[PDB]
Amino acid sequence: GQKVHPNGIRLGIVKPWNSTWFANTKEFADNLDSDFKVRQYLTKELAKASVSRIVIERPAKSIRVTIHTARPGIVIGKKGEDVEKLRKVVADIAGVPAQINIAEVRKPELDAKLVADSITSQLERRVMFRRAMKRAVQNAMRLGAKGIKVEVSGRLGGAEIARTEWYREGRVPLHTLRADIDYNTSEAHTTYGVIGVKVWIFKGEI
Amino acid sequence: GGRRHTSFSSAFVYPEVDEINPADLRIDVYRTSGAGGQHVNRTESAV
RNA sequence: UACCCGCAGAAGAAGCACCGGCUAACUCCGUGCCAGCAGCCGCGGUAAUACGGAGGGUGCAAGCGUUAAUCGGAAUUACUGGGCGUAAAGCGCACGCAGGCGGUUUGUUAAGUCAGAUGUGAAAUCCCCGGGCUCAACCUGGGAACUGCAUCUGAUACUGGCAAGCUUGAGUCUCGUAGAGGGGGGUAGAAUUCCAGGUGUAGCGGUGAAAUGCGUAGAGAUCUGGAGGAAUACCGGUGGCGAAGGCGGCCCCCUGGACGAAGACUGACGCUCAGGUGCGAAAGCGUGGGGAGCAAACAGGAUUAGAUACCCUGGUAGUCCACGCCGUAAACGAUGUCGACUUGGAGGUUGUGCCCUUGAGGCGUGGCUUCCGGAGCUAACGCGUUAAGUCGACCGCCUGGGGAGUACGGCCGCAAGGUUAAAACUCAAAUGAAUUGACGGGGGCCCGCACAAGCGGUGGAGCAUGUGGUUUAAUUCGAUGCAACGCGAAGAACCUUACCUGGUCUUGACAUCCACGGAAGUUUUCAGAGAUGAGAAUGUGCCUUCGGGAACCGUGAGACAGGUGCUGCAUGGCUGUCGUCAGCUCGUGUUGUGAAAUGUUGGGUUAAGUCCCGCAACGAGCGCAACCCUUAUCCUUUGUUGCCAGCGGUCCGGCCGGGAACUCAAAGGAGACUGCCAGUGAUAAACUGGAGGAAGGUGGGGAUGACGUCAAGUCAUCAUGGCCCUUACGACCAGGGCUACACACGUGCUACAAUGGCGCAUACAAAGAGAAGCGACCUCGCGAGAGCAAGCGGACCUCAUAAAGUGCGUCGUAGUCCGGAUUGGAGUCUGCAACUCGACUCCAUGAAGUCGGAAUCGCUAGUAAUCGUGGAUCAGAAUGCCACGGUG
RNA sequence: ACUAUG
RNA sequence: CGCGGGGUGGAGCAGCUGGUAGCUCGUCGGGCUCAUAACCCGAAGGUCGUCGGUUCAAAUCCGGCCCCCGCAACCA
Repeated sequence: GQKVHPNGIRLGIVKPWNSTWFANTKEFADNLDSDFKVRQYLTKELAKASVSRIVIERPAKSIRVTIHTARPGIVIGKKGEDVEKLRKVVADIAGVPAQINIAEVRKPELDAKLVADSITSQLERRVMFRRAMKRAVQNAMRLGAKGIKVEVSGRLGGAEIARTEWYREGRVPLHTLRADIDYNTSEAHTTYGVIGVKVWIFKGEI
Repeated sequence: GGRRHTSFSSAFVYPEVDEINPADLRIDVYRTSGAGGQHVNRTESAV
């Protein structure tokens, strides 16, 4: 069977939204198309910087991007230098005057997006896929993830037929709404087409 | 299943299209063998 | 000549097989189940480590490979060293001659056996220690070996011989007991059939249901008497006897074996058995009898697509007796005979000896037999003192599957045929036990609008819409049992658009990079269907260590762009499906040679692998459940744009003072948990009922879709590996097409009418939407609409009068005052444009259709049925889709 | 009263 | 040749006494099935060999022509 998206069923229960601005119907489609391009930019720039999550709010006129990332140093560059040359190409893309922030991520082993990006990276430099999965599971479980499954898919070690090996460890309860199930996803672009990588990460409940 | 098969079939195309002389025949005539008195013995029925 | 010395210069001298596994050695390009490879498995159908070539590597190396041949591996002919219950394999059972084997004791002999000695066992070869060719092969000295045969001399445990014994193996006698053991002769009763009568009247018989059949010429039913043949109810029993085949009423005559008790007797007289002889179910054959019932063949009737069958009605050989043959069976315990040893329990049958027989009993001892099960054995299943355990003696038999127990020959037979018993050729398997599944016209328990009980439809008619086909220049592409067909498409006039026709462009409609020129923009111009091609004007945003750079446009050549092109069978992502079904697994332990099993099953119970109790399992995870949204009661807060109970006033309007009660609004809380009572139940889980409660046992509805299944769907949303096109398969335009129509199917809508149609009045909703928007009031128009114009980013204004309903009138069972298809005329609106091809209005026209063959769908309650309302998509275009309330 | 095949 | 019989939907048959074309199978369309066969429902189709006469009217009565069968073709 097909599963509901575990982020999406849990919005306004235990997960919060990422675009958190109000509009009326004139300017709604435009805000969406701005917020798309401000994310489609900041993903392409900060690929090395290890970015979990780009929140956007819109107070007043102005746009306010928070970034969450494993590596604050490489975004802030030196004296900002890089923060401040992000702002003035963001503030074109919005139209309004901008404001970038940063947060850490303390445990990059427990973010779904970063675990997936990680695994997806290793698969493009031709690492054996069972090692790449199984490192990632161990790493989360020694830093106290209550559980974690990962699930790669489709031409693994350059086979001619697609398969999906997956590998749980601990508890991962996806029909429990109360459960914080950090989830995310990534495509590895290899010489054998794409390989897709899901990652769930239970962290406990309420 | 749903397997690759590899059948054959002909076609074949063909178009359409749409008495023996007395000189060419010799005709021996002679007597018969068998049953029936003076008439069988004499006359030459047989061809 | 060997052998030795001198000269010149790395000079004159490396290939063959292999690289998928077995087996040491891997990657590209070509090829596309073709060509080919191959010892065996197999490789090759567009990413080939298996073909062919290349590069590299492995192995041998003056050789390397292929073929043939022998042994090996092969314990696969097994002496060393195999088997035979089910894999191939125990003669159908006995008797028994040659043959093999033989209890115990003393003597003797010295054949086997053992020890020693002599003779011989040609030399070479082989093996050991040496020697000689530069080494090695090659040559050679000495030895060992030649496992053998003979002769002689000893040994005498074992085997054998000869002699003499013994009593335990084997037999004979005495006395009893049980027995469907065999052969011959009588006889009893029950039943079927027929025959002859009496009573009697319309059916009988048969089957799933029938018919053929018998019957008014008196059947079937019933009673009396008679004939004849065959078999022996009850007893009757995993009871008994027999070598096996087999043996079943009672009585007599002839007769075989077994077993038991105590004693006496012979003294190894024994065990096994190729060839040989006998016995040997049923069918079948011969000669002669018999013939009730049954019943191959055969006949008719059914059933069936057919029915040469199963079922029915008949029925001949045969079945029965006598005397001959035949010699076979899943003749089976699928287990040759004889003997010895090796833990137990429960029975049955038949003897026998001891015991207040004191009881149908207590204590022993033989024989045969049934079921459990231990050690051990076995591939496992199982066998298990009656072995398939531990041994010994003799016999029979097996050596891949088919061909084939067949052909030929021999022997036997009256015949049918039996017995003995091949090979060519062909395949790489065939086979046994056990394991997980799936399946069963196997069984058990349980569920579900699955059936049943009901209500309403589809299938027929006309329309709408999708699909197939056909047509076409094109009818763009996709979706195809359930799980495609009002599906992608939440809306094809142009656009959309992917298709066709014709007209155009070639670094391009789209993006980046460099070069050079111009601020961007504005404004009319004549051709042309349009794309497109030929003309007037205009600033200069901006900083300038002043070059121009940046905003933006055209021109220029190449890196490139572009592709709704192919592959969903190379992919990601997303989705359908079994199925909201209760399942799916793991770890550690344990059982098993192992696949696997257990847990997860069993006893209860639940919607539920839900919960309890058990149990070599103990635990864990994904699922179930809960946590979320909505609805059903109440409380708290908060009252405008919502509300109006109690107050005053009124244009009778919550409209205006005011009110904060009530409805309602949307935040926060309470409430339902088997919590309480009774009974049922293994004191358990739970169940049945009751109370209070707005709600009661998951209160109703949604969201939530385990591991996986179908190479399911989608490269045409997007992404993407590979292949492909690059003056075209890319790009621009106008017109056409996706709307075609002999047909077939799907899903809908409207009907066929009085529970109704038309006319006039009149009541009660909910939920939505709205600024290039919703659009009131008033005015014009029969109407669709038009003109003017407040309000409203909206609990305020607008869309917007809900309709079924109700009351009053009217129609009278008619293709109608039912039905509205179709066509003509005239309009309205959106839109550059309604010809192809929009919707709506008015006047006229008034098809089919009178409740739909076989078949088939939905639904368990605010449900079905029926009635309207709104929304997304959208300029316009809803009978579809998503949502809302009414009645019910 | 049912039935065959892939 | 002499005598007699027969040509009927695609197949085998009935109708031949002038005014009326049936039966079983096959074909076509719909169902059932995962699909096919069986089974269930619905619909079509015949110049009556051929030519000519007779009649108001011919599958039918009558003649010629063509094909197809059967019987006869003997006594010397």
